[PDB]
Amino acid sequence: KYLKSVLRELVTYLLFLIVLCILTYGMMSSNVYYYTRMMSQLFLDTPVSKTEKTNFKTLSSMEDFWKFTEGSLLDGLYWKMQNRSFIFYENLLLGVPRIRQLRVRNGSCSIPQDLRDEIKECYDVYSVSSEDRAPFGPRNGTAWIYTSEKDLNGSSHWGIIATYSGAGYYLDLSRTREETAAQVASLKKNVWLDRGTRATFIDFSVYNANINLFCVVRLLVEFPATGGVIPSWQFQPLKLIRYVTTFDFFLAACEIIFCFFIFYYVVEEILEIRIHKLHYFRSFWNCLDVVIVVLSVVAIGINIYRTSNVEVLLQFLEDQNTFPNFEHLAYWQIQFNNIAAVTVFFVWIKLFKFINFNRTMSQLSTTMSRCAKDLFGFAIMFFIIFLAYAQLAYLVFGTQVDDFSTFQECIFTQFRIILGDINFAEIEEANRVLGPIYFTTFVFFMFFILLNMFLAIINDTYSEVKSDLAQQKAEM
Amino acid sequence: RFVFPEPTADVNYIVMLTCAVCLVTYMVM
Ligand SMILES: *[C@@H]1O[C@H](CO)[C@@H](O)[C@H](O)[C@H]1NC(C)=O
Ligand SMILES: *[C@@H]1O[C@H](CO)[C@@H](O)[C@H](O)[C@H]1NC(C)=O
Ligand SMILES: *[C@@H]1O[C@H](CO)[C@@H](O)[C@H](O)[C@H]1NC(C)=O
Repeated sequence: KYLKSVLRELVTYLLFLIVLCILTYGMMSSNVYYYTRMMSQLFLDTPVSKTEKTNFKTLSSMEDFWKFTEGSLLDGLYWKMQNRSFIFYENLLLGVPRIRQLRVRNGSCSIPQDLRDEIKECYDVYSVSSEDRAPFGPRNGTAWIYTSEKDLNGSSHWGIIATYSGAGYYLDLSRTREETAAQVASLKKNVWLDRGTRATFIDFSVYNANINLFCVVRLLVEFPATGGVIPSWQFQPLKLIRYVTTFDFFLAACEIIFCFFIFYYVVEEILEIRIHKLHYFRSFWNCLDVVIVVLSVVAIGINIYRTSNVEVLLQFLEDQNTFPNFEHLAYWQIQFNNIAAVTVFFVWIKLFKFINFNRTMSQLSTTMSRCAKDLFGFAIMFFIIFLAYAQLAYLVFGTQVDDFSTFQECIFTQFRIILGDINFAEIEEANRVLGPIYFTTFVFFMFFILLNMFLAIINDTYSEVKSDLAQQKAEM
Repeated sequence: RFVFPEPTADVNYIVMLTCAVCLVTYMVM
């Protein structure tokens, strides 16, 4: 027969695919993009004052930060209703914002004795081993006294420069602008951001009851030890009161069905290990079902963990005059999104197993399968020279171009050169002699000498496969 | 006199490079 095995496995997979696609449509709503877009435009893309033109994403000094804090920040947080604050007359600001500072201590570094006279004090780069832990300034409140990470319920962040801690000098702002302005003015008067500060975070969250969807906001400016300011931002639209409407019940049923399907796939894949052939891993169609099963199990575990610890919401709802600590849920939401996206991609890729219904598709599948070894053999020789070029660019230009500032940036810049996106208008001034040589030689040796070998291999293999299957038919 | 310093979050590249070369020259050999 053999028709009752290749067709049952198809029908038991199409249901899995439609369930997964239903969940995917359920996650990504169209009411999410505009929410984030309006919030981002309100907070990042407005000038700090009517006179200056520097918005948040173009901070260049520590004094501009103080213009932003008492300025376009308070101008966006607190709105007068037409007491509580509704940010767009729709989004409710729940709780109070928090501002936290990370700083180091003088004498963490050593200045050489030769020039020790002119240099008085030095502050090292940020590291947990050299982090200040002593009171400073007027030791009255909680903004001048170190507090441990466990006493803030904080966690690391992995910023652009370093991986900052969760402990520091924090201060909770007020529910009304007339008090937050006074608090920030008091902070500015007695210098709170001196030369020793290394990072400064601002956190708050909103609700927008029209569509049940929270949104947590984090704003980070980090001052490196070499001077300057590096701003960063993050807006995450969570959803924590999910079971409200009928569609939510339908999605819950879909998740339960997905869990049953994953259990079925686990048992029907472990049945083909000990009952049948073992170490059959030279197939690529059974090395892909294990990936799907593992990723789905990880996603189920992550979802259970991130929905089984929601005590922060109830704790905040009991007393609604404190800072709502939603910064942990917004991390697991990101991880869940990444895992779900990768799992969906691999499930969609798995469809290639079931398209061989005629000769014109079997020929293409065989052509793809027979040239994989040759392509893998050439890809190593291609990528060795690719990485040699990347490291050469990193060492030569990697200080003054920005596009080659790190190894990953070099790799992506070279890929964009292959696409023909970037032009060498800025490479030349970085180095007069090696500017044009690198560009022209890279293009010459990676655009029509080593890039055409893939085309040659693929064309030759396709011609050979078609010739062989034609000659096979020429004996009937 | 065994100690547990762990005083830095940085990485030393000389030891890593030396070990990597001493292992690749064994694999190919
Ligand atoms: C920090 O310590 C150095 C000595 O290592 C001292 O010269 C400097 O004045 C100190 N900084 C402040 C703000 O007191
Ligand atoms: C702490 O803040 C209070 C606020 O009134 C004020 O007395 C002063 O600025 C600081 N120092 C002390 C000792 O209170
Ligand atoms: C940390 O969480 C506890 C609840 O486990 C809470 O009582 C405490 O206030 C939180 N820390 C801060 C600084 O709010």
